[PDB]
Amino acid sequence: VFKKVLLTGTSEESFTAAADDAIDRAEDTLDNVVWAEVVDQGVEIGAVEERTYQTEVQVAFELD
Amino acid sequence: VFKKVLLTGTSEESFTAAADDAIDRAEDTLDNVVWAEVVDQGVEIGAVEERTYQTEVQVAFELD
Amino acid sequence: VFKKVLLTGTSEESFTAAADDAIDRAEDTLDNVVWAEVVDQGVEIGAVEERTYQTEVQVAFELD
Amino acid sequence: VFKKVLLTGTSEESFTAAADDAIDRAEDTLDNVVWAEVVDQGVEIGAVEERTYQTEVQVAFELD
Amino acid sequence: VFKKVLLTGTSEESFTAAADDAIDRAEDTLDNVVWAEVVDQGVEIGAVEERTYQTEVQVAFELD
Amino acid sequence: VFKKVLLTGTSEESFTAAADDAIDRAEDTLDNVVWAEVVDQGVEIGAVEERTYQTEVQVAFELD
Amino acid sequence: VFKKVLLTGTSEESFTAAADDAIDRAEDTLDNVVWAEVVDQGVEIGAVEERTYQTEVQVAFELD
Amino acid sequence: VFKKVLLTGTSEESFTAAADDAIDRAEDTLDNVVWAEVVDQGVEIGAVEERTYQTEVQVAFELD
Amino acid sequence: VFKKVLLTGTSEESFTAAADDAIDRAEDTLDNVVWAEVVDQGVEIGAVEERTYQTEVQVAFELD
Amino acid sequence: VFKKVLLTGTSEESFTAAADDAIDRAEDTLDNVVWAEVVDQGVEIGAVEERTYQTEVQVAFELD
Amino acid sequence: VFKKVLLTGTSEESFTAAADDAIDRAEDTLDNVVWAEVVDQGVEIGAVEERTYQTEVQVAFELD
Amino acid sequence: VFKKVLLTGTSEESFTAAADDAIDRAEDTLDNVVWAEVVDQGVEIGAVEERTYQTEVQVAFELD
Ligand SMILES: Cc1cc2nc3c(=O)[nH]c(=O)nc-3n(C[C@H](O)[C@H](O)[C@H](O)CO)c2cc1C
Ligand SMILES: Cc1cc2nc3c(=O)[nH]c(=O)nc-3n(C[C@H](O)[C@H](O)[C@H](O)CO)c2cc1C
Ligand SMILES: Cc1cc2nc3c(=O)[nH]c(=O)nc-3n(C[C@H](O)[C@H](O)[C@H](O)CO)c2cc1C
Ligand SMILES: Cc1cc2nc3c(=O)[nH]c(=O)nc-3n(C[C@H](O)[C@H](O)[C@H](O)CO)c2cc1C
Ligand SMILES: Cc1cc2nc3c(=O)[nH]c(=O)nc-3n(C[C@H](O)[C@H](O)[C@H](O)CO)c2cc1C
Ligand SMILES: Cc1cc2nc3c(=O)[nH]c(=O)nc-3n(C[C@H](O)[C@H](O)[C@H](O)CO)c2cc1C
Ligand SMILES: Cc1cc2nc3c(=O)[nH]c(=O)nc-3n(C[C@H](O)[C@H](O)[C@H](O)CO)c2cc1C
Ligand SMILES: Cc1cc2nc3c(=O)[nH]c(=O)nc-3n(C[C@H](O)[C@H](O)[C@H](O)CO)c2cc1C
Ligand SMILES: Cc1cc2nc3c(=O)[nH]c(=O)nc-3n(C[C@H](O)[C@H](O)[C@H](O)CO)c2cc1C
Ligand SMILES: Cc1cc2nc3c(=O)[nH]c(=O)nc-3n(C[C@H](O)[C@H](O)[C@H](O)CO)c2cc1C
Ligand SMILES: Cc1cc2nc3c(=O)[nH]c(=O)nc-3n(C[C@H](O)[C@H](O)[C@H](O)CO)c2cc1C
Ligand SMILES: Cc1cc2nc3c(=O)[nH]c(=O)nc-3n(C[C@H](O)[C@H](O)[C@H](O)CO)c2cc1C
Ligand SMILES: [Cl-]
Ligand SMILES: [Cl-]
Ligand SMILES: [Cl-]
Ligand SMILES: [Cl-]
Ligand SMILES: [Mg+2]
Ligand SMILES: [Mg+2]
Ligand SMILES: [Mg+2]
Ligand SMILES: [Mg+2]
Ligand SMILES: [Mg+2]
Ligand SMILES: [Mg+2]
Ligand SMILES: [Mg+2]
Ligand SMILES: [Mg+2]
Ligand SMILES: [Mg+2]
Ligand SMILES: [Mg+2]
Ligand SMILES: [Mg+2]
Ligand SMILES: [Mg+2]
Ligand SMILES: [Mg+2]
Ligand SMILES: [Mg+2]
Ligand SMILES: [Mg+2]
Ligand SMILES: [Mg+2]
Ligand SMILES: [Mg+2]
Ligand SMILES: [Mg+2]
Ligand SMILES: [Mg+2]
Ligand SMILES: [Mg+2]
Ligand SMILES: [Mg+2]
Ligand SMILES: [Mg+2]
Ligand SMILES: [Mg+2]
Ligand SMILES: [Mg+2]
Ligand code: NA
Ligand code: NA
Ligand code: NA
Ligand code: NA
Repeated sequence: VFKKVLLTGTSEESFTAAADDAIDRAEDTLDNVVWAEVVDQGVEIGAVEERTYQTEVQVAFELD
Repeated sequence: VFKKVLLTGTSEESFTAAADDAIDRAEDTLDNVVWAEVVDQGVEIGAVEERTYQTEVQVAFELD
Repeated sequence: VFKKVLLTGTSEESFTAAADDAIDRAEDTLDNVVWAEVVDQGVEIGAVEERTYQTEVQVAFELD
Repeated sequence: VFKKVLLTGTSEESFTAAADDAIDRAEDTLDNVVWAEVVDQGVEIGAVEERTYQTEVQVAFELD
Repeated sequence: VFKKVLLTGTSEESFTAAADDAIDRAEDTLDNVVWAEVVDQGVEIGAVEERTYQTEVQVAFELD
Repeated sequence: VFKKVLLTGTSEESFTAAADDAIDRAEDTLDNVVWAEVVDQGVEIGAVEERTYQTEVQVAFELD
Repeated sequence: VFKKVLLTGTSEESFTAAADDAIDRAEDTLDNVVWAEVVDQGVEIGAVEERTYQTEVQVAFELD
Repeated sequence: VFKKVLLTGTSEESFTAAADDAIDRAEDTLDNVVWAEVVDQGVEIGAVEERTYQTEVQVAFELD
Repeated sequence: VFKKVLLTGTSEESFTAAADDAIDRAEDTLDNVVWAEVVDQGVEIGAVEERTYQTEVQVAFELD
Repeated sequence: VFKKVLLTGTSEESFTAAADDAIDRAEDTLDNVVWAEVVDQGVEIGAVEERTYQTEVQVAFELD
Repeated sequence: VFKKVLLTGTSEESFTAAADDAIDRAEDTLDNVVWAEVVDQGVEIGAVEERTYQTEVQVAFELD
Repeated sequence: VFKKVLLTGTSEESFTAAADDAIDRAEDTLDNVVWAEVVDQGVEIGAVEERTYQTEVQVAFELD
């Protein structure tokens, strides 16, 4: 059985790096992280000093 | 990093109050609840005494 | 077996009341109305005296 | 010909009132506003004192 | 309030049995599992000895 | 001209058998049933003794 | 209250004429037909002598 | 950079002519109109003397 | 078994004729073309002398 | 690089067996078939002696 | 009230840089640009010397 | 007439480079490659030494 958690990563550099940010967090806390699916991308502009790229991913991990 | 939990709130009054019901529950258990996105709405009719409005939300919270 | 009918309710007050308007009509004519799923919402503005909220629902009823 | 503008209204009270907030703004600036279609709903939680309901609408107006 | 978890069940027999595999896991760990909604189906072919059917479900459970 | 009715079939055995349950009902009441399209699948768990698979279909029939 | 019926019209000439074919049928049988929304288009090729254009519409009519 | 405007064209003749009606309007007011994408089609029936076909398009134009 | 190919037909006349253009091409090269499903429509404007209607279809053909 | 082909399998028994029918065909003709994603399911009723279940899959295979 | 404009940015380098190109244009002409949502990505290949990445964004700005 | 092939490119560097990987393959084998549309993005994590970014594209090429 796989389970997915819905995470939004952020980066001041790129959408790829924002996806990595989410996956990094998942790997900090979860065992057996196997894949991620991108479900949304966006950019935070008018509440931050530097534009912040965001990539939202379903991160899948194998249970047990 | 943000994480989302997929919650269905209920209310005998309105779709807005049903969204609040879910958000209330998220705030009981989670720190740093930041926003919610409505993903579905519905009404339970033939198993309840009063119609029950339901609003399903992705509730986003900031990790750490 | 459940069957759904696709109804648009209207209200001069709210999207919740517009959903109720559709469900009310379904219950006038159908037995065993069990639930409704919201599939669209809108507002009629420039053909009415008062703005009219509309909520379109699939209203499910149990056959037999 | 109709044209649509994509507006997000806000309210501290309800999703209906948030839709009205967008439509109100459209009517301030545009002639011949005819209808609105709801395309998203959400709630701002962790940057505001009171939860703020948001309803995003395509607001249609007749050209000429 | 209902909460949903996004689980992918697997089976070497059928899509139905794969849905059951996910639901079985949810019932092992959660109280008050009430329904599941199928959100994706697929088949693993070229990393397994036998084709493996997969059914991804949102499994809903009642909180409290 | 074809018309479609939106039916949810149920089965304690499989998603295929649940689709058949809906189609069976359509054929009881309608002439010239020609095809069905699956539009949703789900499982009822916590209100039934045995898990109940559900398959929702648009069932198309030829008018006249 | 509006209700919609899901009809597929056909024509050997065009997608517009196929939409009209469905609407024509709705007007034969229903009072107060108000609008139609196109939801699918297709072409039947290898079971007919002439290609047959099909347009599927939700046809809305006002109840009462 | 391209920008899109969301326009609904109308015609008493066809969906193609309705798309042209929107594009015609865009070309009256905008420079560098490059393409259009159809996003919806419909038919106005019970407020007009003749059925009116509607085609909604995103009309893209090049900025600068 | 059916297979589909994803083709975009073009026409200076209509969306119907653009669908036919794709189907014509499929029939030139494939045996047992059975149906087509429209998946997108658009108009090329600012790289052509005459507006060019486009209809993208999945064209289904029976294998063997 | 992976490539996908869009195949509809058929079976007089089940949606699972219909998916297998498509995958079987892909494996007859292609090397390195790795997975399939279900994209549609349906049932042929009024042109066949026995109901025929259909499962449409994107079948992915590794190039080279 | 927020309003969104639908812009396609381009870059010969990356999808991130293409999103920035659109946002840059929005900030040239609009006050109070707050966020962007990615709605499509693509690549222009056979009309340009170098591949051109494109990212289409809804760019949101606060009115007043 | 344009035809599209559905390709998934991979890269250990970025989603942009993964799109290029698919397009590169298309250009190796096909004449008149004109554009690509991104339809999915993902990351392979727990079967590879380095995370592998994937971008799935419909790659369009002009026939004849
Ligand atoms: C992808 C994305 C979507 C957003 N959507 C909204 C929104 O719908 N409403 C909102 O108030 N702020 C939204 N924001 C945040 C906004 O830019 C700003 O930080 C808030 O307005 C602060 O209250 C969004 C930010 C991002 C990156
Ligand atoms: C939005 C919504 C969707 C529902 N969908 C289903 C369904 O697909 N099948 C079902 O058995 N009950 C469904 N129900 C519950 C139904 O109204 C009733 O309580 C059940 O039939 C009890 O078994 C739904 C209820 C709501 C509020
Ligand atoms: C949600 C909604 C969508 C509508 N869409 C359309 C449309 O696409 N075309 C149209 O002519 N009128 C539309 N109308 C009706 C419009 O406001 C007006 O009453 C008509 O233009 C009368 O011919 C719509 C009304 C609502 C509430
Ligand atoms: C519907 C909605 C969606 C939002 N989405 C995002 C988002 O994707 N990323 C984000 O940083 N903030 C988002 N926000 C704003 C968030 O709540 C907070 O104000 C920001 O994090 C401030 O930077 C959203 C707010 C709303 C109401
Ligand atoms: C429904 C489904 C979707 C899949 N999608 C992908 C994918 O997008 N990329 C991938 O590398 N592997 C995918 N795989 C796994 C693939 O079959 C194989 O196990 C991997 O390529 C191993 O690295 C998928 C498997 C299934 C069952
Ligand atoms: C596919 C499916 C979806 C359902 N969705 C809901 C729902 O959204 N809300 C709800 O109260 N019950 C729902 N139910 C019914 C639920 O399992 C239980 O019978 C009800 O909670 C009884 O009130 C659903 C059942 C099925 C099979
Ligand atoms: C838009 C459209 C979709 C169709 N889809 C299917 C299908 O999924 N399976 C099928 O057997 N026939 C389908 N047909 C019918 C097909 O062309 C042929 O008449 C049947 O194969 C006869 O059994 C479709 C026809 C049209 C016009
Ligand atoms: C595509 C389309 C969609 C429409 N949707 C609606 C609607 O949702 N509600 C409505 O009141 N009128 C709608 N109308 C207008 C309707 O036919 C009639 O003109 C209005 O009811 C006048 O108030 C629509 C018209 C078209 C062409
Ligand atoms: C339906 C449709 C969609 C198009 N989308 C794009 C696009 O996203 N980007 C683009 O550069 N050109 C696009 N074009 C082509 C555009 O009109 C023009 O020919 C190109 O800009 C040439 O580089 C599109 C054309 C059509 C018909
Ligand atoms: C999933 C599915 C979808 C279909 N859709 C259509 C359709 O849209 N139009 C049609 O004429 N036949 C359709 N058919 C075929 C239909 O049942 C019958 O064989 C044809 O009407 C023969 O011309 C479909 C069959 C299946 C299995
Ligand atoms: C994302 C994207 C989508 C496009 N879609 C189309 C299309 O549907 N039809 C078309 O003629 N050109 C399209 N083009 C443009 C195409 O590559 C080429 O420039 C045109 O064919 C010039 O007429 C597209 C370009 C891009 C980047
Ligand atoms: C975007 C993406 C989606 C995937 N989906 C699945 C899946 O649904 N099931 C699966 O078994 N593996 C999937 N995989 C592959 C998975 O990470 C691992 O390689 C396989 O589990 C090997 O059997 C996917 C990989 C990617 C990159
Ligand atoms: Cl989710
Ligand atoms: Cl329907
Ligand atoms: Cl495809
Ligand atoms: Cl838009
Ligand atoms: Mg930096
Ligand atoms: Mg988002
Ligand atoms: Mg009360
Ligand atoms: Mg739901
Ligand atoms: Mg009042
Ligand atoms: Mg509507
Ligand atoms: Mg207040
Ligand atoms: Mg939104
Ligand atoms: Mg076995
Ligand atoms: Mg999946
Ligand atoms: Mg049994
Ligand atoms: Mg359902
Ligand atoms: Mg003729
Ligand atoms: Mg169809
Ligand atoms: Mg005329
Ligand atoms: Mg519309
Ligand atoms: Mg001509
Ligand atoms: Mg397209
Ligand atoms: Mg048999
Ligand atoms: Mg299909
Ligand atoms: Mg360069
Ligand atoms: Mg695009
Ligand atoms: Mg490297
Ligand atoms: Mg994918
Ligand atoms: Na989730
Ligand atoms: Na219906
Ligand atoms: Na817009
Ligand atoms: Na394809």
